[PDB]
Amino acid sequence: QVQLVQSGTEVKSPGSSVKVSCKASGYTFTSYGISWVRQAPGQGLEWMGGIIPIFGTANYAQKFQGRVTITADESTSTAYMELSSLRSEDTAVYYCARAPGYSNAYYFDYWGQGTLVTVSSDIQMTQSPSTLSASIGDRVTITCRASEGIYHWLAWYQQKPGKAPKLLIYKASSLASGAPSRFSGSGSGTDFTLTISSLQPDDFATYYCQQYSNYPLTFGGGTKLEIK
Repeated sequence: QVQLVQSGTEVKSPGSSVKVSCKASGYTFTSYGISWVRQAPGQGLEWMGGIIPIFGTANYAQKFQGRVTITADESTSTAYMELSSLRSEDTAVYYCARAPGYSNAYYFDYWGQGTLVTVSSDIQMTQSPSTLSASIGDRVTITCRASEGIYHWLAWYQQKPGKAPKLLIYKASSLASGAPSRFSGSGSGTDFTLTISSLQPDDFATYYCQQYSNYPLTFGGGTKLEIK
């Protein structure tokens, strides 16, 4: 009964600013963090930053050069993301997500529905294959490779078209609450794999890996799993 309800679509002109809200319910707000991740074709999933409200500590991706401000109101269980001097390339779907930890360097167990915002050195994560066709009942294995050692600080997500990502695996091999047991994660260091035993019809989706070893938090390009 954890919910993250985001505000509506934002239609913007370049140079302007946008403030997005994320209303949380069903849990103790101060016990967790709220992060922001945007998604657009071409850049894929990109981390903006996060806030740990109880500590009032915020971390942002350096790329944004201070243009992003993340705040939180514990009185109303609401987090905000403000993005200044808007560019054409900031056009994306912006998600808020719960970081079930005490740090902004984490994985996200619950995601909001997303907010469309229209305008007008790091650890590289490489996923393979990019697309995969398979049949119901098959064993499928997906790879993720980090440009440097990340120990076991890797998470896997499932994303259905136009929906919020869903956490499947964290700590490289731990199964997320409510994720099907046919999903398993393996790896340590630089090479990781997600395996689905007995592919079900509900498993056709896009799969992403994410490191949370250090900042900036980075994601793979995704593996689209298709039928036949």
